[PDB]
Amino acid sequence: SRQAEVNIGMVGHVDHGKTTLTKALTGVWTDSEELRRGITIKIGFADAEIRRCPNCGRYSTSPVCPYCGHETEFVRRVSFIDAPGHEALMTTMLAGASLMDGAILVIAANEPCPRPQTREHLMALQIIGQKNIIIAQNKIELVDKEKALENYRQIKEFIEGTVAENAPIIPISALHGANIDVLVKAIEDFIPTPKRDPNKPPKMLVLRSFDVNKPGLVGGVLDGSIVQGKLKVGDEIEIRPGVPYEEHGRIKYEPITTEIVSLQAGGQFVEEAYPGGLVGVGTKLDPYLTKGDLMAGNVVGKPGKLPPVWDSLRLEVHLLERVVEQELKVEPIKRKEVLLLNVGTARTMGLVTGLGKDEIEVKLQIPVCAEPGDRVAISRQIGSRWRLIGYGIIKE
Ligand SMILES: Nc1nc2c(ncn2[C@@H]2O[C@H](COP(=O)(O)OP(=O)(O)O)[C@@H](O)[C@H]2O)c(=O)[nH]1
Ligand SMILES: [Mg+2]
Ligand SMILES: [Zn+2]
Repeated sequence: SRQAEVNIGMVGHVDHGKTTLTKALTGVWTDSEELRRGITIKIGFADAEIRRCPNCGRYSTSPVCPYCGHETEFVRRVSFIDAPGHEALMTTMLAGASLMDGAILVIAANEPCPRPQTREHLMALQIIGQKNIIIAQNKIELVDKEKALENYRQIKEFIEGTVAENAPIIPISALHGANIDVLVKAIEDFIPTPKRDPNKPPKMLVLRSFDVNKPGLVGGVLDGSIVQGKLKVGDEIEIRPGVPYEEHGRIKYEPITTEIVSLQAGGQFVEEAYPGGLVGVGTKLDPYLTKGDLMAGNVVGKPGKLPPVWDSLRLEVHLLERVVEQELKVEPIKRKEVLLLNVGTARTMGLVTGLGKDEIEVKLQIPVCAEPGDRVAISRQIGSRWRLIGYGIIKE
């Protein structure tokens, strides 16, 4: 198919223009769509078709060239991940780096550099090793030539030594759509579709689950991101942790098997789906089991080829600096503390039952399906709001 091939994360300090840039690239000026956004992770996908004008040779995301008017040729479909707040974004990168193939760091030319949030976003990208970065120097029309060049130097200084050191800095105006063609061109040159092994065991992280049968039948539907291999109609799949049940007054989870009846990607039904963008998986599952996002956070794969399920985790801990109302200093993790953990699209509270050298043991409220070595975002309830304090690496 012509489904999205890569997911591009939109990062940068609040108000610098991430959302406006996303809309400028996706062509959305109306409308909501936030009804397909994640619940465990407030993540949203917005596709755009990258095309090139045979005539003037400039890139754009319209079937009609904005510069000469001619019809453009299809090059590749991509998906942009844009989230509401700083926290949700940071958590998304640390919990699911496998969801991003590259990133566009938005930096507003009229703001003093660098800002706390921008610093934390780069830190997250540094931690997950995401180096396919493009920098968008936004709101360029709001500063004179001198300010503009000076801001550029600060950015170059700012990115030196980081995973963004080799990133191009592109002066643009997201709001007025200025110099956007250069940015689209950069997406093609700096965020190439990775060479994935379509033969690795399939793995999909479930974002949302529904019962699409109108009020007043088709099986349950799972919406998510394929991070490995591929899915095909007719495929038999296993879902973990699975369906919850009660045994001796306690909750347990039963992995469940089903079959793929349909696949929606890129805005249409297909026979095979791959990594990139959101994928809708129609199954033979009883809608009663997927209704109301009951399977959000679960992992999909082929029977006998899924990561293990954990009731508790031994985590190698790496606490964050954190510079973004005072309370910057992250206090050490104490036994008995209740933390909020995000791993992949799964989310669960955890009770610290043991402490070790740069390590904690945590009993989970809800089991999670993950592989040893996977990254887990750790949040602490500060007053009355969960705050990201670091991440852990699952150990055996
Ligand atoms: N003048 C100007 N304003 C812009 C530009 N891009 C975005 N904005 C505005 O600045 C504000 C913050 O933008 P928003 O897209 O919500 O960015 P976000 O907070 O990073 O996700 C909005 O009022 C936008 O209309 C630009 O190129 N020029
Ligand atoms: Mg925004
Ligand atoms: Zn053209």
